[PDB]
Amino acid sequence: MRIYQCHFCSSPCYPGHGIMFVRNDAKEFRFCRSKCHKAFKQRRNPRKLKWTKAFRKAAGKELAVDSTLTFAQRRNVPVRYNRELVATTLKAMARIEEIRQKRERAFYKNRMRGNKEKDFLRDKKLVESNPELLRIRE
Amino acid sequence: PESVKNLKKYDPEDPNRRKLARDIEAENGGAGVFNVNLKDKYLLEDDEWKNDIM
Amino acid sequence: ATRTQFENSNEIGVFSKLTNTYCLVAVGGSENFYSAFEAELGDAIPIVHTTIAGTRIIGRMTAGNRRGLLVPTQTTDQELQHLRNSLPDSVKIQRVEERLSALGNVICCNDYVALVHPDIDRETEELISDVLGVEVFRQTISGNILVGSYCSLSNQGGLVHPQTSVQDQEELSSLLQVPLVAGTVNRGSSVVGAGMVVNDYLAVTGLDTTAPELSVIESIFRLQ
Amino acid sequence: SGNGAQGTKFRISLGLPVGAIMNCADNSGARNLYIIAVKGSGSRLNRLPAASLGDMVMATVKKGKPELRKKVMPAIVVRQAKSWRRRDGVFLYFEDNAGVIANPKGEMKGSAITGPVGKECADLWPRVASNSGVVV
Amino acid sequence: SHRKYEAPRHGHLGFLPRKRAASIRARVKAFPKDDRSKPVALTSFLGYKAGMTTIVRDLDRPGSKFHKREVVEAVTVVDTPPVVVVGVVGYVETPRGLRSLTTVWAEHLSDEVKRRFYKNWYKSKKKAFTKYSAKYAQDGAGIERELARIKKYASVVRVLVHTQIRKTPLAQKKAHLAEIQLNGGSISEKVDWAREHFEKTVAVDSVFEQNEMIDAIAVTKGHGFEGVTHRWGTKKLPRKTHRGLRKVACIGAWHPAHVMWSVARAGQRGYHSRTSINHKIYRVGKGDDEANGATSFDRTKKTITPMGGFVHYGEIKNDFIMVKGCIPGNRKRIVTLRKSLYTNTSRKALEEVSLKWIDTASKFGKGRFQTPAEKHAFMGTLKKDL
RNA sequence: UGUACAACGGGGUAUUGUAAGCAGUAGAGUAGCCUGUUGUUACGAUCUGCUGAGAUUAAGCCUUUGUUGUCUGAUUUGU
RNA sequence: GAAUGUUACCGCAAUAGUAAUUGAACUUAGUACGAGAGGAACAGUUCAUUCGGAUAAUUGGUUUUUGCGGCUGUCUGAUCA
RNA sequence: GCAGUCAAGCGACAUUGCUAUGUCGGCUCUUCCUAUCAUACCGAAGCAGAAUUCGGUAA
RNA sequence: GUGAACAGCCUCUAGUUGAUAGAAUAAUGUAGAUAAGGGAAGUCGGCAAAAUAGAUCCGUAACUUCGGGAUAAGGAUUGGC
Repeated sequence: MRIYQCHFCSSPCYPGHGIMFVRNDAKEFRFCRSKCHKAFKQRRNPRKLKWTKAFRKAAGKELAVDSTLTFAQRRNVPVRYNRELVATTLKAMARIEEIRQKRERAFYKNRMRGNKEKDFLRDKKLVESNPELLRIRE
Repeated sequence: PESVKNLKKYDPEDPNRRKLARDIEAENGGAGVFNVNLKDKYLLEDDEWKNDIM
Repeated sequence: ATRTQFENSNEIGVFSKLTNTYCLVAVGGSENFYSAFEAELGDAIPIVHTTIAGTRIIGRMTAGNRRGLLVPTQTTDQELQHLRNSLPDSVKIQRVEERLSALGNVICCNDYVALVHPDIDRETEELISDVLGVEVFRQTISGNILVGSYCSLSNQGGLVHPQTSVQDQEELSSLLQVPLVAGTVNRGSSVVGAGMVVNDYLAVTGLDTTAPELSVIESIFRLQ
Repeated sequence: SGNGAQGTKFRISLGLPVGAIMNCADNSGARNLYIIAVKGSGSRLNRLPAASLGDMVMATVKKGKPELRKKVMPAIVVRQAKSWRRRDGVFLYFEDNAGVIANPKGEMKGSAITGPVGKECADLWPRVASNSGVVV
Repeated sequence: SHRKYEAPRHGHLGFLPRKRAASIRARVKAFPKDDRSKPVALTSFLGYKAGMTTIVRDLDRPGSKFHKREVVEAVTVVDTPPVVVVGVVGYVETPRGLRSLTTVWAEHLSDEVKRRFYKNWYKSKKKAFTKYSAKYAQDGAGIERELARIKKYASVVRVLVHTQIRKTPLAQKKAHLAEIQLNGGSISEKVDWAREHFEKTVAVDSVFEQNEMIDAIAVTKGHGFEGVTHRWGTKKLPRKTHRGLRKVACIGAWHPAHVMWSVARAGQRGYHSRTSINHKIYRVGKGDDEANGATSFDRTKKTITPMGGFVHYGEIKNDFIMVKGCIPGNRKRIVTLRKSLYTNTSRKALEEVSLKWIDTASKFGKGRFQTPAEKHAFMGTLKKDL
C-alpha cells in the first residue's frame, strides 16, 4: 500500500481512487479526483489556482518550510524492520503530527494577527459616518 | 564464495540429500495448492518476531 | 552449465537474476524453477522469492552486483522491505528514480565494470558507480541500445549477440577487460542478456540452448 | 492466448477495435499500424473484435517504409490510451495508443522499443520486456 | 427459414415471470442438508444493507498471477444487529409436502413485532397477545403440551426471529418476522435449544465467521415500467423508425397466430427476488468494539462508517458483516443471509481473507480523507476556528 | 402525549472557488496644482490582506442536550 | 380486484419455466511415446470468451441542484444585486 | 444413358467401352427438426506419440 | 443599444397576458442536446448529426474563351485597460 500525493493538489491519494496519467516522458502523474485531472488536462498552472496547496505554499498562506516536515521523506534506503523501531516510529509520528499541528496553528495566528485593529477601525468609520441612523435608533 | 566450493553437488537420486522444497511443495499439496511463506526466509537479529506484521 | 526453464519460458534472464552472492527469482508459478537453483547453489547464497512492481520480469527490471542491488520507482515499499530483509548487509539496496525503469536491460554490469544506456542522466550513473563500486561507461553493442538485454557479463567473461561486429567486439572486450564472444543462446535467440543468467561459477539458460551454445558459454565463462 | 504468452491475461477495457490506428514503438521502420483482426477474441453477432494492452493483433502497416506495407503480420499493443483497471488500485491511461510488430513466436522485429511500455504487456511478453527500455 | 444467423436469446428464461415480489422480504426456499450429527445452530440471519466500500487484500491465492500481490476490490456492508427468538414452528412431513403443525410464541414480545401485526398501530388497542400471555402462565401446561406435540411429530424445526429495527438508523420502527430452519442435533435438541432462547438474543458471530461463504437473497432494485431495450437488452433500431425505435419490431410469425411468451415484451423491471451464492465474508464487526474499520496493516482507530455517515443510511452502531462483491437490493433494505447450502470445498472458500486497509472516505462525494483528523491536519485551522 | 412526528436552527460530510466593502510605498500608462528629478493630487483593466474566503447542502446525505407547532378528521367489517 | 365469518402474520407446494456455456495458463512433464523430428493422459490448481442475474465500492458518462464561478448583447441612473 | 455380358428366381446382385425471364434481400425477434460443423461419451482405422478419417446415441 | 446591415437579441412610445387546465415525470414518442477509446468498421448508399462560419494579414495551383477559378487550397491574430 502507498498513499500518493496529488500532482495538482498534493492531497493524499488512497489506493483505488482518482486517475493516473503516464506521458511519453516515462513519468506518472496522479490526480486524486476528476476535478484535478480535468484541470490538468486544460494545461492550468496549480500555482495560479487558489484552491490547491501549491498556491498556498507559494502565497505563504500556510507554513511552507518547517523542521517537522523533514521527517517525511522518500526512503530509497530501506530498514531492517526492527520491532522496537516500529513502536518508536509509531510514537514519533504522532508526536510529530501534534507538533506540526501546533506550529501550523501558531503560523495561522501570526498571519491573522492585526485583523482586530482593522475591524475596530472599520467599525469606528461606520459609526462616525452614520449619525442620522444612530439618532433614529435611539 | 568459499561456501560454494565447500558445498557438495546435489545428489541426482538419494533420499539423504537436500530437501529441495519442490519436494516440500509436492508433499504438502503440490504445485497447485501449496502456499509458499515468503517469511521465515530472511535473516533478522531475533527470529521470534520473524512472522510479525509491519 | 545447467539447463532449466521457467513455467514454460526459456528466457531465464527475464524471470530471474543471478549474481556471485545472491539470486532473485519470480514468485509466480511453482517452486520447480526455485528448486533448480538450489540444486546448484544450495544454501551457499540467498535465494529470494521477490516481485518488482507486481511483475514476474524482476530479472529485467533490476540490476546489480555482489556489492549492491538497484530497483526502479515502480517497486513498492513492501518489495523493498522484503529484499532488504532477505539479503545480507553486504548487499546494498538503493531505490532509483531514473526515467528508464528497465534497470536490467538498461544496465549491464559485473563486479568490476558496468555499461549503461547513454540516455541515463549522470546523477544515476554516479549512483550506480558508487553503490556497485564499478567503472561505468556509456556504450552500445554494435548499435544495440539495450546493453542489459543483448549482452551478458561476469568476472570470468562475457557474451554478446551475434550481430556484434569485430571492431565492436574488440572495443567492448578492451573496455570491460574480460574476454567476449559473439554467439546465440536458446537455439539461435539473439537476446543473450535476457535468455540466460550467468555468474562467476554458474550459468543457467533455457532448455532450448543447444550443445554448441552450452559449450561456448562454458568456454567463455571458464566454468569448467 | 496465442503463442508466446507466459500466463493468463487480465480483463481490461477494450481500447482498439477493428480498424483502429495505433502508432509504432519499434525501430522496424513502421510508423502506424491498421488493425484488421484480434487474435484470441471470440467473435459474436454485431461485436467488432477489439484488443487491449498486451494483446496480439494482425495489422498492416499504413505509413513508414513501403517494404512493410500491404503485408499482415502479428502485432502486440504496448500502449492502450484507454483507462483500464490495474490490480494495484489505480485507473491509469497512456498518452497515445501504440503497438509493436512481432512474429507469432513472440520475437520482436525491432531490436529495441521506444517510449513507455505497459506493465500488463511487458509482463505477459518476455521478449517485449527484454526489448523495452521503459516499463510503466 | 433459418434467418441465416444464430444468436443467444435475450435474457434468461428461468427468471420468469418478471413480476414484482409479493413482499420486501425475500423468503428463503431451501435450507442446508440439515445433518443431525452437528450441534444445533441457525441456518440464516437477517440484515440491512448499509452501502458498500473498498478493500485492499493481500491475495494469497496459490497458482494465480496475483499470488502475494495486493488487489483492491469492492465489499458490501450489511447492518446485522442481534436477533431475538420469538417463537418456534413444528413441521410434520405429509404426502402433499411439509405442513405446519403448530406455532408456539414466547412468554412476552417486544413492541417491534406487536407493531408488525397492525397497520393502524397508533389507533390499535395493542391487544396483540392479551390472551395468549394469559394462557402461557398459571399452569405451565398449555405451552408444554404444544412443545411435546412438536417433539413427537415434528421433522424440521424453524425458529421465529426478528431484527432489532429500533437499533438500526432506519425510521421504519417495524421488525421483520422470518422462519429459520434449525440444523444440527435432533429435533428434540433443536426445540430444547430454541426453548431456552425464548426472549433472548442471538449474536451474529456464532452463525457466520470470517472466510465463511454465504448466499445473498433479497429483493432487487425496482425500476417500474421499462422498455424492452433495457428490460432484456434488445438492440435499438437504427434511427427514426416508424411507430418507435426502442421496441422489439417483430413479435412473431403468422403461424402461430399468437404472441409467444418468450418474445421478451416490455414490462415491469426490477423488484424481483433473486438469489446469489458463493459470497465470501471478509469481516465480522461488533458495535461495542471501537476501531471496527481498523486492520493490522492500518492501526487507525476508526469505524467502518464513512466520514459523514453512509449515503441514505445512518451509522452502523451495531454488528455488521463485510462481504465482497455486490449483493442484490438497495441500501437500507432487508436482506437475509444464508449459508452456502452445499459443502463448498473450492480454494476460494478455503482462502483466508486478512484485510490490509479499509476505505472509510466519505461516500457523499469525491472524498479525499479517511477521518476528520486527517482532514483537519491537511486543511489545518480555518477562519471559523478563531 | 413520548429515544413520538413535522418546519427551522447548530454541527459532520461534500460542490464550487477567494464574495460585498475597506486600505495598499503593487499597478503599463495619461491629466489639475506645482518647480520635482520616489513632487503631489486625479483616472487606472488587474493584483495584494481581511479571505481555502463567500454561496448551496437534500428535493432520495448523517446527526440533532435548541426554538415553534401537531397528536380522536369520515367509512366499513360478525363463526 | 368482489366473493372464501373479518383483518393480519408466518408457511407447504399442485403446476409452468429453467442455464450456464466454451477455450486457454501452472503442475503432471519435455514425463510415457519416439531411432530422430517432436510429443502427450488423468487428478490437482489459475484465468479468460459468449450468455444470464445483480450493484455504485473505485473510474467513465449526464446537468434543471440552473449548486458554485467566469463570458457577450441588452435593461434597472452607477456599485452591489 | 446407349449397345452388350452370365443367371438365383420369375430378371436382383455383380459385369464390358465414354460421359436460367424470375423478382427476393436485410435489421430486429421467438420457436422447432437432425440429415452432428463445434462441445460430452464410445468403436473401427499403420492410433508408436502428436495430428487425422469414418462410424453410434446424443439439438 | 449591440452589430456592415430593416441579419440575430434586449429596451422606450404603442398594443397584448389570448392557445382548457390541477398532480407525477412510467415505458414509447415529438422538439433540442451531452458522451471515455476506435473514427464509417453501420447502412442499398457519409441518410441524419457533426465539423469551417464574421473581420485583419501572408499566400493561393491545374485549366481558361484571359473576363474567371478565388473567400481556391493552407496558414498567424481576435477580450479588457
